[PDB]
Amino acid sequence: SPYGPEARAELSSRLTTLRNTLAPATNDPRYLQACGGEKLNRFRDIQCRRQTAVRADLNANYIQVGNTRTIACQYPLQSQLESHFRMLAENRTPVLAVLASSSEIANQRFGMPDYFRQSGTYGSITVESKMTQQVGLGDGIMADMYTLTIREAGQKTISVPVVHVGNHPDQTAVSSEVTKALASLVDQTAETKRNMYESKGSSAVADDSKLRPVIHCRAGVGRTAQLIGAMCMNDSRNSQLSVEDMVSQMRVQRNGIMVQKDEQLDVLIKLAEGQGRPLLNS
Ligand code: VO4
Repeated sequence: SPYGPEARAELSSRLTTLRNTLAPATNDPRYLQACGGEKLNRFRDIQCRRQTAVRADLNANYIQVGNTRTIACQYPLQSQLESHFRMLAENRTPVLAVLASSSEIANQRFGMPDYFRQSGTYGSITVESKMTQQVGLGDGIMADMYTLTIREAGQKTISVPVVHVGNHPDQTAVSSEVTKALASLVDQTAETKRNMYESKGSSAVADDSKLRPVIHCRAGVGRTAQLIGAMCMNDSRNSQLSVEDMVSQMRVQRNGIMVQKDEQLDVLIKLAEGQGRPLLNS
């Protein structure tokens, strides 16, 4: 019963209502608006909740799902790279997980700069990329890892671990098993880096807005939300958090498209069922 078609239909019904309620109006006070004529939103109808926005010129949100704290964002536009790097550095980012594939990044029509696999200078910020490990996730899917060193006069230099799912499929979802492996890798990578900051006495450890994993695909609502949901199920502090709760939390804190596709919700439901976690709130 709890994972049957009726329960699943009720879950989808609740979530569809929420998506509709959260749809952005023109100049919606709930959503971040572009300053002037520079593009803010990569996709016109995928907007950034104002109250949880990380920076005034990025489409990026703080999200807390149960006890699990992250940042979800869109793939930065070329014009946003300096601001995006400053976000990454100021956050003392313990892991950046990029779920857009190499093939997507190479597709010039998508306007996704290869900002983490190449070195470059963006305004005042210079960035160096180095390749590190490669970790298989299952089904031939590979996580390629990097360290991104971000340098800027007047700022402390920050190095950010990157997990890039370079061969993420482009028109289907990855399985629950691959998602679980990816969530574990991302969480573990973050824990190692967070620990380094704690050992050094960084003030960021005490700041709820910092030390957050940063996750994006192209829009930051599909693959990204599937991963964030899996991460929250990987956190033993989140007992009794339902699938309804987690998807509602993501939507209210970013936008109504979080968990964009039914295929992605299917994975979250399967992960929840494996844990005996509820789908719905009573
Ligand atoms: O500027 V710190 O995040 O090393 O206290």
